[PDB]
Amino acid sequence: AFFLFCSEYRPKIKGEHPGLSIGDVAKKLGEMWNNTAADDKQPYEKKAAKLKEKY
DNA sequence: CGGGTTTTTGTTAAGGGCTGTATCACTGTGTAAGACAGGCCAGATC
Repeated sequence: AFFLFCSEYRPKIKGEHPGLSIGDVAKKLGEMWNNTAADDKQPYEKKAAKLKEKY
């Protein structure tokens, strides 16, 4: 569920910060998705499951 | 025959670095195509 949350927060991260490296940005997004509650990634996980079922 | 427990792969998030082909202006160069100068007539004329 954290993968779709990271994918959805990547544009927010690029808007809040200019971005220096994709690796550090991805690490920070993963750390944030792990520190936040699991309910925050529920619609993201639902959209990921929908995209997996459609493809 | 069938779940439990355990042992291995995929997934997309991304701007990068790295490596493998595909292409692009360049000409040159081999090749059938189809035209053309004769060759060989059979018919018209004095």
